[PDB]
Amino acid sequence: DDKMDYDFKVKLSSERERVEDLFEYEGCKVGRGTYGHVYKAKRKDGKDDKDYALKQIEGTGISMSACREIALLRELKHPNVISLQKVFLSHADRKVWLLFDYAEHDLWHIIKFHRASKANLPRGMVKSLLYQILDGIHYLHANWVLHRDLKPANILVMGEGPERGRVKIADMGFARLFNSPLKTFWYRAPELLLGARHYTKAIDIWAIGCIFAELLTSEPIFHCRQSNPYHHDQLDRIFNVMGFPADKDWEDIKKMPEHSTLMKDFRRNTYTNCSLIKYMEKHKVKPDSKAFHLLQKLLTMDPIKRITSEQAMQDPYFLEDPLPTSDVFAGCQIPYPKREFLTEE
Amino acid sequence: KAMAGNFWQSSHYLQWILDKQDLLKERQKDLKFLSEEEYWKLQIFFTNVIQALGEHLKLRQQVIATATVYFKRFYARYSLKSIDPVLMAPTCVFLASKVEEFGVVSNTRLIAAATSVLKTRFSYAFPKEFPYRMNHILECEFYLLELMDCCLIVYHPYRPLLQYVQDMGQEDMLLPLAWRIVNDTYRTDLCLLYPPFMIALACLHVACVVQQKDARQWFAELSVDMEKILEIIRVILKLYEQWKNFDERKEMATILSKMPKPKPPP
Ligand SMILES: CNC(=O)c1ccc2cncc(-c3ccc4c(c3)CS(=O)(=O)N4C)c2n1
Repeated sequence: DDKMDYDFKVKLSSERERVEDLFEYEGCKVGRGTYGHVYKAKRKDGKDDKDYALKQIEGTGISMSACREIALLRELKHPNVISLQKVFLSHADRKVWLLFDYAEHDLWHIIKFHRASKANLPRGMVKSLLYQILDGIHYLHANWVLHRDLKPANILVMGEGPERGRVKIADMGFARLFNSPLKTFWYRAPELLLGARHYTKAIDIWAIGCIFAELLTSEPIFHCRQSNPYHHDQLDRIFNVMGFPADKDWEDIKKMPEHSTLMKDFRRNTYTNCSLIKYMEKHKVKPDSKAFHLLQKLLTMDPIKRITSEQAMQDPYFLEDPLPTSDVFAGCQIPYPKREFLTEE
Repeated sequence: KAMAGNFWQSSHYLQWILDKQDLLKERQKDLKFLSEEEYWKLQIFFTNVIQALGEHLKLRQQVIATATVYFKRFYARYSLKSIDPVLMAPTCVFLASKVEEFGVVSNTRLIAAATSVLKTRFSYAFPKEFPYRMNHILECEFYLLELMDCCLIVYHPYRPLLQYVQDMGQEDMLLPLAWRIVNDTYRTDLCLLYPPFMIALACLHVACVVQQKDARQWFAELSVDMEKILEIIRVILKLYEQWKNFDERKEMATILSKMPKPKPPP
């Protein structure tokens, strides 16, 4: 630029921290999605020997998505929510890099390890995971921050290191235009499928209910094969677990946009034998346990009758032996493998 | 609503409530070319530029305020020499808009708004048309974000003001005048020096004095450093004396020619 000060431009150029100079991450790509690219990284100017995560954001410039992610992570600080450590802006290629502490594990990979093995574990690990998840979402909700995309894959867990066995919530769905769902269906609340125009705290809590069922059974509770928000098969699967909701169960269901569609497609008679009690009984979970009664409150059909994260944390489940621990693994050896390195091509 | 209750652990509070003497020391660079009166006249002018940009684009007041603060924070650190503030002003509106979630400003709409606003509402200060293309805004955006240390969530006095007037029960009587007085505080450094809620109490105090409402016991029922509130009241009252004695339209051509200018390369 001619009308930008040359001395100001070269001084800032002399002083700028460039990501390629500071970290080693070549050939250490560990994630690739809509979000862009994620690399496991070590620091070159070696003050510490910690592993870090480097997110290069999809596209260029400052997207509204990128902007809200930066704006919010810049303020949010809590042990159960992933921390932004630094932000590198690369002017030449117009790419944005974010620095986080590295989490070796997550619930997708962890639960898939139990699925694999058991097909051929520490007490309070399920309880601890649930508590720390509820603590993390509570922090966000209290700051009027919704997640909007909560699933096992974005519930990370720290490997060996000083924060051993701590949950780190990540990939918060920052930027949905007009806070709208309409602009895997397994974790989505029945209101979303019936056409709800906006995301809510209650929608986040349903997803936690689904993750809790999944930690207990090693099975996605609303598993379902494979536009507008109405999805027939996903509703059928919910009704196979929960049963079909009565008027007394969900008074405002009439107010949903896809209620006429539901009535047209579904009959109460079909699901008369079904209930969460029987589903959990079939997956070897006791219905008179405090574990079950909390799950039942998280997976309530009517969103206004779903308990808050605050009250879930207050459940006497978390006062029953075994207690939650800060280290989910409770000092026991981590049997889960380290992450796998991906390619550029 | 995002981060509403977190001011006391926020990046605004911990990095962007500055010391007055520190602020005045970094300003002395630009006071080699401008007087203290002329520099303030500059600030008042560009606050009106950003308001005008916001109104054209149909942004709500809070988004405009955030863009206003982005501007102030930038020039609290760096010279007017650094980047042309004709370019910075729409860049701040543009970055601030992206912090919001309801609707997006496009590129051609921003450059259209910058062009049209300066030609129709500010041709007393600018003979030639807005010369910058979109990629200039985009280059400038990166510098803005970096040099604000990625601090994008700004707290403003409007939210506490709404809370206070409803506490009194004088929304019809006081709110429009007090909200207007809050708008005027952005013609000053107040947002760099005091938490938002203190600015709002001061603005509501002045609205009471102008409308002759007695809230001596309501204000007494608060727990707050009243010396600091009076400090802010004095700044508001001094601003209205400048306003009186400042003809923005007659003066800004001459002042904008005094502004130190970006050095180009060889
Ligand atoms: C979109 N990514 C992030 O926002 C992010 C931010 C900070 C991180 C710190 N540490 C680790 C990850 C990590 C790495 C890989 C990986 C996952 C997470 C989930 S996954 O899809 O199962 N997979 C292969 C991180 N991810």
